[PDB]
Amino acid sequence: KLTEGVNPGDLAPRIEFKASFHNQLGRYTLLNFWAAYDAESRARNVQLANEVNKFGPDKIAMCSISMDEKESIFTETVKIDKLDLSTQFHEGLGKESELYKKYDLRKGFKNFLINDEGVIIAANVTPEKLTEILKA
Ligand SMILES: [Cl-]
Repeated sequence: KLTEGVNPGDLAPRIEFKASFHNQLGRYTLLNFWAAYDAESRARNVQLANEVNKFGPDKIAMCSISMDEKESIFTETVKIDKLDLSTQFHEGLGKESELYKKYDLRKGFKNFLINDEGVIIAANVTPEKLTEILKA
């Protein structure tokens, strides 16, 4: 019935490097990929993180993964952007990581709304659409 992939209805590829997507609390995960070198992904990251702050930890968890190779670039950027450090993660291998290939990030930085069963229910959600989805 299910298949691993990056399309809605697929099982999101597991992130090893980490608290699971699956849970028994009905909690959803906003998985977001960005990098300081991609201006657009960086601005979407700030807007999404501030939207998630409108909801409780029980409803949604944000998992933002930076694909910048340098840890100092990730640290400085997250500090400048004033984002909740509990939701900001760093994949040090960047383009060379298995994650980058698994989420087809060569096609561009993307986000995924994953349900409590680890299934992608939405892709490239806007802050506005994320709120409309979480309130229904
Ligand atoms: Cl996972």
